[PDB]
Amino acid sequence: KETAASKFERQHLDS
Amino acid sequence: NYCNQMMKSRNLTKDRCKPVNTFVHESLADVQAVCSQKNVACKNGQTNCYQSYSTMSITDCRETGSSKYPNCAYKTTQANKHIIVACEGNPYVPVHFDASV
Ligand SMILES: [Cl-]
Ligand SMILES: [Cl-]
Ligand SMILES: [Cl-]
Ligand SMILES: [Cl-]
Ligand SMILES: [Cl-]
Ligand SMILES: [Cl-]
Ligand SMILES: [Cl-]
Ligand SMILES: [Cl-]
Ligand SMILES: [Cl-]
Ligand SMILES: [Cl-]
Ligand SMILES: [Cl-]
Ligand SMILES: [Cl-]
Repeated sequence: KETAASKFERQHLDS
Repeated sequence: NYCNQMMKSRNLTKDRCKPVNTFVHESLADVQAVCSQKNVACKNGQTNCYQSYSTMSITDCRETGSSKYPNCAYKTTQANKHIIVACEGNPYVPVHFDASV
């Protein structure tokens, strides 16, 4: 189950 | 285009067309570092928002006017902007992308 921090990374990070 | 490809791959368009989404082209650690940068007010009244000292590389993805699930369609806009994030937790890390400036 994805955490809020997890969801931010998935949605927004593209290093 | 990048927005259609990355929106799909990141599970933002598999089960809906998310109207707006921003992707940041910086390391995870450098984005996390924002949570100890400049404390600013949040739009929602909270004060756990932080603005990056620096401009960051970001891609804005915005649904077109005609776009409709399942055939989601995005406009792609690339920019270097300050980011504003809401932070929370232990560790105190970004949980919401608020704005780009
Ligand atoms: Cl959580
Ligand atoms: Cl999602
Ligand atoms: Cl939808
Ligand atoms: Cl939606
Ligand atoms: Cl966004
Ligand atoms: Cl990274
Ligand atoms: Cl805000
Ligand atoms: Cl306001
Ligand atoms: Cl608060
Ligand atoms: Cl925007
Ligand atoms: Cl720019
Ligand atoms: Cl929050």
